[PDB]
Amino acid sequence: RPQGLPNNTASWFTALTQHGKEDLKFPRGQGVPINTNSSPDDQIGYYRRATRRIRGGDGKMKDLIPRWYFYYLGTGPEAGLPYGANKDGIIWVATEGALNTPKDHIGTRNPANNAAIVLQLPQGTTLPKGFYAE
Ligand SMILES: [Zn+2]
Ligand SMILES: [Zn+2]
Repeated sequence: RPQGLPNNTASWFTALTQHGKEDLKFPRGQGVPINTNSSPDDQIGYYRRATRRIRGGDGKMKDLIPRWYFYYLGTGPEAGLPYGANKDGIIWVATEGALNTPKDHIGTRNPANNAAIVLQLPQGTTLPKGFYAE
C-alpha cells in the first residue's frame, strides 16, 4: 500500500510562547494573526500547544516551555475539529465576519519551501501577560 509524504504540519506563523504562568486566552473577536493576503471570511482558527514526539537523545525533554501555533479552521493537526470543540491544548479564535468553513485554500506551511511569518496581532489586542510571539 504505497504512501506519499505526510501533509505539511507547520503553522504559517511563528510561535506564541508562554514565558509566564498565565493560561492562554483571548476576548471574543481577538486572537487571529495578521495575514494581509487573506479575506475577512478567512479570519478564524485555533492555537494549538506544540506536542512532543521524538526530539530527545540526552534530554528526553525538549523545551519544557509551552509554545502555541495558529492554524486556520479546517487545517493543521486538528483539521477535523469543528469550531469550538473542547480539547486540552486547543484555543479557538475568530474575527468578526469570519466564515465557518475549512480554509484548505490557505492550508499549512511546508518548512522546506517557506519560512514562517512573524505572528502579529492587531493594535490593542488583549494578550495575557507573559505571552510573546517568536
Ligand atoms: Zn521567547
Ligand atoms: Zn482566502
